[PDB]
Amino acid sequence: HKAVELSILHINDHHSYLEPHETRINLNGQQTKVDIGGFSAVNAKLNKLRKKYKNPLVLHAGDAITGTLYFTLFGGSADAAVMNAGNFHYFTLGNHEFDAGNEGLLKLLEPLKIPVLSANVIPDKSSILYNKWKPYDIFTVDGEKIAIIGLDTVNKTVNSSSPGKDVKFYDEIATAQIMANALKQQGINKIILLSHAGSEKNIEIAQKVNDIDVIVTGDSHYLYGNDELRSLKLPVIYEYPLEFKNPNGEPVFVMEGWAYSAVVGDLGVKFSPEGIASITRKIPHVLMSSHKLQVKNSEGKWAELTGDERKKALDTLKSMKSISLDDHDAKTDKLIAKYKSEKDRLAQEIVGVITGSAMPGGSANRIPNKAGSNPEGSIATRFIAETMYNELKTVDLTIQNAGGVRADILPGNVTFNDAYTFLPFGNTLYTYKMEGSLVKQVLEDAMQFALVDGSTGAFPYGAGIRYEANETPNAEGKRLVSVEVLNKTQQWEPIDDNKRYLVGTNAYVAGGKDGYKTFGKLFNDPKYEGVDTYLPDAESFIKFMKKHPHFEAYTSSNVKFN
Amino acid sequence: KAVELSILHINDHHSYLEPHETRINLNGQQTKVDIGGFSAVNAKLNKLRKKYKNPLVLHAGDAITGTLYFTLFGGSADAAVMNAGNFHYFTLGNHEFDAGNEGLLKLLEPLKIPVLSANVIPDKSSILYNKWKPYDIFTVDGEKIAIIGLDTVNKTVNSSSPGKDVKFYDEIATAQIMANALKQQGINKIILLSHAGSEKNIEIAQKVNDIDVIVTGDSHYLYGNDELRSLKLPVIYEYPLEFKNPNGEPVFVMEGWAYSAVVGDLGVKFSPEGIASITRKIPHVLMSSHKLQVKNSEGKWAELTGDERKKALDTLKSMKSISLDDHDAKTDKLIAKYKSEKDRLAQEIVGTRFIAETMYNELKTVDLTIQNAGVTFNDAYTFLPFGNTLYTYKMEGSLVKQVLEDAMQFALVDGSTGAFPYGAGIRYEANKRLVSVEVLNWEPIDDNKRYLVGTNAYVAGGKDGYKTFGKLFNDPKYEGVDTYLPDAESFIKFMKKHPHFEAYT
Ligand SMILES: Nc1ncnc2c1ncn2[C@@H]1O[C@H](COP(=O)(O)CP(=O)(O)O)[C@@H](O)[C@H]1O
Ligand SMILES: Nc1ncnc2c1ncn2[C@@H]1O[C@H](COP(=O)(O)CP(=O)(O)O)[C@@H](O)[C@H]1O
Ligand SMILES: [Zn+2]
Ligand SMILES: [Zn+2]
Ligand SMILES: [Zn+2]
Ligand SMILES: [Zn+2]
Repeated sequence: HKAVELSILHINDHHSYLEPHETRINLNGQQTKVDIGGFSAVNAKLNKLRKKYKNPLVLHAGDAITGTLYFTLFGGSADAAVMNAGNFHYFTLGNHEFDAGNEGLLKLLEPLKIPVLSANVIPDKSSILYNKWKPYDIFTVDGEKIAIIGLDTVNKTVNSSSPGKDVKFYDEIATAQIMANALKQQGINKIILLSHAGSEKNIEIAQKVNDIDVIVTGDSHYLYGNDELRSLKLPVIYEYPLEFKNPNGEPVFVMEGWAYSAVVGDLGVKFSPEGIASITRKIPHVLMSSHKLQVKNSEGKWAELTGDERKKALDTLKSMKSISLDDHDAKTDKLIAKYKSEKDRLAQEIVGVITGSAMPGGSANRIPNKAGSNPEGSIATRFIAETMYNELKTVDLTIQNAGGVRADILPGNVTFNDAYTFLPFGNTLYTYKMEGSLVKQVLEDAMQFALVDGSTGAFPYGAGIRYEANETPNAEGKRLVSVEVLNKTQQWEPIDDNKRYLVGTNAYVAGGKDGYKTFGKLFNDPKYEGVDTYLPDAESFIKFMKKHPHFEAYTSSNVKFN
Repeated sequence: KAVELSILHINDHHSYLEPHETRINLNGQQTKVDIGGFSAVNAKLNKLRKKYKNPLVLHAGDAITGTLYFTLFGGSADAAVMNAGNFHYFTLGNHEFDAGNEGLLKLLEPLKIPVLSANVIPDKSSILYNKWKPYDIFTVDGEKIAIIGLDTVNKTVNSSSPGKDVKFYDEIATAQIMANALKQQGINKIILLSHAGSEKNIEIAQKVNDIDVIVTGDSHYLYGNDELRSLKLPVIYEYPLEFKNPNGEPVFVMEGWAYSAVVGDLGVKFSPEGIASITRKIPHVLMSSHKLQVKNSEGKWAELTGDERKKALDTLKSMKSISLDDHDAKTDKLIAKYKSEKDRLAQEIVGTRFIAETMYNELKTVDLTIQNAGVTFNDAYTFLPFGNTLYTYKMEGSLVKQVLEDAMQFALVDGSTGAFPYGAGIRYEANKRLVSVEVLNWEPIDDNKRYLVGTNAYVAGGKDGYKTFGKLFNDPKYEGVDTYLPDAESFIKFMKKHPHFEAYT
């Protein structure tokens, strides 16, 4: 065994953020709007750093895809192209990789030339994903063997993404230890884990599992930082590398690179002959533009700095080692110019007009009456539900999960791109015939998942149904105070547990995802006459808008949540 | 390349160096015969491996605990006879930990057989560190073949004594992850040597891919055939079982009974693509030709004579799955040495409610034990002639009272007074005959609380009128398990831990 030094460069969770995005910092004492990220800055910085450092190891810790129109419109081909241009050594699968099913994942993997690793996600032989990735790789540096293992988060993928049933998932901690243990007898004492299990689970692995030296993290989107970054009031969660001792007393380093192509992590690691890691360099590079520097003027208006105030702002950023200004890569610039111009072209198309008041939607408004939300919660989800109700003509009632609607819906023109921003998942519409008591329970299941067990995106809003609920469950464990269904006489009347209703919803929750346990029990059980309408979600919405000139926005969500 | 493998395996010999007696149905008559013993095991292994191409010789775990050969030699006798058999691989079972990490080391030090276990992983500062590997790879006619070791988890952690510095991982997850990782080393032929038990190994076969053969230990099941069924041996399954994994590939699962009684013998052909097919399947029951006892008309077990004996032997000699009078010189010599040593020091000094206390003393986890009415090492075996093992159920206090009611009923009304129950960690008065029942943490019993209850294997079955046990038996909700801890050893431990022990009043 010999000692070796590695230069780890990594990103994670870029989520199809190919362009820079806006963030706020505290610079020279003032809240300042700047632009950060974009894949051009990422590839440029990776290219420069890798050429400067010995033994570069370039990693992407997962969730390359989903989150912007660059995914929705181009099905992952845009992301594959920019990642190829980055010449990453390895990519691990995240949870959102499965958001569009095995088919969706395949469309990313076909054009991707980066080796893919995932040890706890294993496709059956009949899967279209069979032989598309390996559990680990071994590469050699200066004579010595180093192993790298891939790992994915399980529950969030299985419960809230859409992996095919022919893809099997295994416990994160056990997989990490079994993999690492097996690698030892191949003469290996230097082991990297490229893990989308999230910071919480990766920290648990560092504390409970032996033989793993560095855990490059994805899924939690945490900025790991330093005093420089803290001085700018960036959202620093942890120091960049956390250092733990495993049960054998060996150091384990854990780190993430924020998200949305904002950061390139830069960790220089020295391994002793016996495989004990130590840190030689540690820099989270925040990728920032120098072009946007806006501060509120004396009137309260965001205005670009000018004159010497601007010079001072720029000069301060230049003085920081963890800030990287105006990186850009020509090859990546061209790729992004191509897709961006096609995206802009598509947005030229107006599909309709909404009048009136803005309809709150997106993450912050998923649950009514919470901090960050508003008293009605996701009116935009109620609106989408009304849209499904109308185009499913014969239905008594529709339910849509708040996570299925990705933004506020504002008055004015609605573009083709807006439709695919609100509804990016490509679900078809689905219907069941089910009794009133079952409708009540599916609402309970969804709220339990949204409020306790899983994702806020589960929170349910409906059309032709309205309800009141409390955060705090009561005696018999229930949250529902009352539910009413619209008599299609046009009068609202209490739901009765024993009548059979035709219920419309999207195919995602229809399969039991997002904790819609009842729906999942009904699925593939003739007794409930489930039917895939094959009507695509966004296409159906565009049709709705074309058939409803000047649609008046809703001002309530059909949910009263205490 | 296609290759042919000849698997030869035993499991759960549990320190049975000597043959032991069993009862078979031979020519229509209940016949006592001697089976097993490690001389016969090694002899049959030596002969078979000489005969077959590409032999792989395997021990599926629980080498130790069960007889005085363990109590007195602490595993060195076992290592010696195993070394003499030249096994290719040994996997750890649950009883390997019955005397803690230090006790396992007494087995592992003299043992020369490579040890495998993928889901039992010691920390660096464990005295067990680097004493075994998770897997091995061997070459046959150019092809790589992998073998993975595996142990049962909950049973070992809960009922044995692995050190806190030994970490256990899920059986199914470990099997899939190990097999998945081996694929990219160019391996499509994988053997799983697993003490996870037939039930778990059968679940693995149907839920895990890339594993072709699962050589089993822990359940002590006889896998046999029609020959063996005609002898009324306790054949649970056909040798071997065959399943399809999720990829549709064949998986073969087999066990070799227990207590050195059987050498399993499976010829397996692997296609170039690593798909297994069976070319030979024979569970060899190791039997003596010397003991053939049948009850005479006066009710006494007596050796067969004349033509009756000749026909009994002719039937046995005609069975492919019966192997008569195998014995190996090297192993004989070793067993002779240990046996005279054993007879000598089984005379040395070690230290119904009382027997109940020995059982309670065995497992730290039991809340109470019950035992029906019916110092030196020999002083323990003399006392306890039925050869019961400790059996446990997880059951409601109300069911505990009912078994007590059942037991007394049967002793008081249905005649058999051997049924009258006494216990440790529980006490009662009975004038429902039960007036009060108490359990120690002495509190009144709680009908709603679930107690881990231990008893002898006989009564656990539903006998002596223990109806409630009978209904819990093999009824999966009550977590019934035969621990395979002998009643005689329980007594002996009771005297050891209480070397100087003042007597109950
Ligand atoms: N096919 C689909 N249809 C509807 N909603 C979906 C969906 N796939 C994922 N989601 C929603 O997306 C949520 C998960 O992502 P979150 O939006 O909470 C995290 P992130 O996308 O902002 O990184 C799920 O709980 C679910 O509500
Ligand atoms: N394997 C076993 N374990 C515990 N007790 C057993 C047993 N086999 C038989 N017995 C006990 O022996 C009783 C019957 O034996 P006998 O009654 O002929 C002798 P005894 O009771 O007069 O001494 C049974 O009812 C039962 O209590
Ligand atoms: Zn993410
Ligand atoms: Zn993620
Ligand atoms: Zn056993
Ligand atoms: Zn066992």
